[PDB]
Amino acid sequence: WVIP
Amino acid sequence: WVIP
Amino acid sequence: SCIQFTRHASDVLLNLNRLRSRDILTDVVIVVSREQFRAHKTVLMACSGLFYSIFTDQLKCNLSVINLDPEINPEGFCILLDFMYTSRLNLREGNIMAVMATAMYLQMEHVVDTCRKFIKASE
Amino acid sequence: SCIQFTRHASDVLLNLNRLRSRDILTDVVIVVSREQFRAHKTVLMACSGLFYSIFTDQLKCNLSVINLDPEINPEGFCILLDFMYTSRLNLREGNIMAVMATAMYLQMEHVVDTCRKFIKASE
Ligand SMILES: N#Cc1cnn2c(Nc3ccc4c(c3)CC(=O)N4)cc(Cl)nc12
Ligand SMILES: N#Cc1cnn2c(Nc3ccc4c(c3)CC(=O)N4)cc(Cl)nc12
Ligand SMILES: [Cl-]
Ligand SMILES: [Cl-]
Repeated sequence: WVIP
Repeated sequence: WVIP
Repeated sequence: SCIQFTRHASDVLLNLNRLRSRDILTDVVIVVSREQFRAHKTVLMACSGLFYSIFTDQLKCNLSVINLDPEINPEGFCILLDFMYTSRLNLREGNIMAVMATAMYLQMEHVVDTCRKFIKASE
Repeated sequence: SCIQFTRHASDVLLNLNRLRSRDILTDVVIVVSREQFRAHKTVLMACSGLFYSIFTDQLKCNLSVINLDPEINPEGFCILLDFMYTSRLNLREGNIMAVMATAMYLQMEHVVDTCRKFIKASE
C-alpha cells in the first residue's frame, strides 16, 4: 500500500 | 515498454 | 521473449471503471439493505473470494440480483466496490471498522491486512 | 486522502485472464477467418478502439458473434488478445507485420507505436  |  | 506495457493493467481497470459509471454491460445488482450497486460479475470475482465462490456456482452465476447479509454496511460496500474498480481505498477513522468487516465478508485479504495494521497503530 | 494497493490492477487482469482460460462468463466469439476466439466484451472494449466502437453500438452490443475483416491474420489476433489479457506482447520478426496491421485495425495505439519503433530499428 502507498500514498498515491 | 519493458523487458519483464 | 515477450515485451510488456507497464501501464496496460491500470489502463484496463480505468476503462472498466468508465463502463461502470456509464452502466455499460453491467450484469448484476448487489443489494446491501436499502441500497443498490450495479457492477460487472467478472470484476467482482476478480477482486473478492466471496463473489468468486458465488459466480462459479452453477445456479447463482445466472442471477441478476445478489442480496448481501443484512449486517453489511452500504457505505463500507461502496468504498470496497470503488477500490475494486480503481485500486484506491478511502480508509478513514469514521469508516475503518465498517470497511474491515465488509472486506472480511467479501474475502478481500489485502484490504483486511491493512485495516488491521491501521487499527493496531491507533491502539 | 485514499491509500492505493500497487499490485491491484495487475491482480485484477490476472484473474480476468484465468476466467478467459476457463471460459467463465465469456459473452462473445471473435471469428478471424477459420478460427474462433472467446472473450469478455468489457475487456475487448477496455483495450481496443474498434471493440469500444462496436460494443457501444445499440445493435452490435447484443451480438454473440463478431466477424473480423478477412484480411486479419488469426495469429496476429491471438497475440493481441493475449496482450489484452496479460500486458505481454509476443513480438517476433516472423509476426511483427501481422501484429502491427492487426493492432492498426483494432486501434491499439501503444502496440502500433512499438511495432513502428521495432521496424524502424531493423531498416
Ligand atoms: N477463473 C477465474 C478467477 C476469477 N476470479 N478468481 C479469483 N478471485 C479471488 C479469489 C479469492 C480472493 C480474491 C480474488 C481476492 C482475495 O483476497 N481472495 C481467484 C482465482 Cl484462483 N481464480 C479466479
Ligand atoms: N465506458 C467506457 C469505456 C470502455 N472502453 N473505453 C475506451 N476504450 C478504448 C478506446 C480507444 C482506444 C483504446 C481503448 C486503446 C487504444 O489505443 N485506443 C475508451 C473510453 Cl474513453 N472509454 C471506454
Ligand atoms: Cl484485496
Ligand atoms: Cl494498446
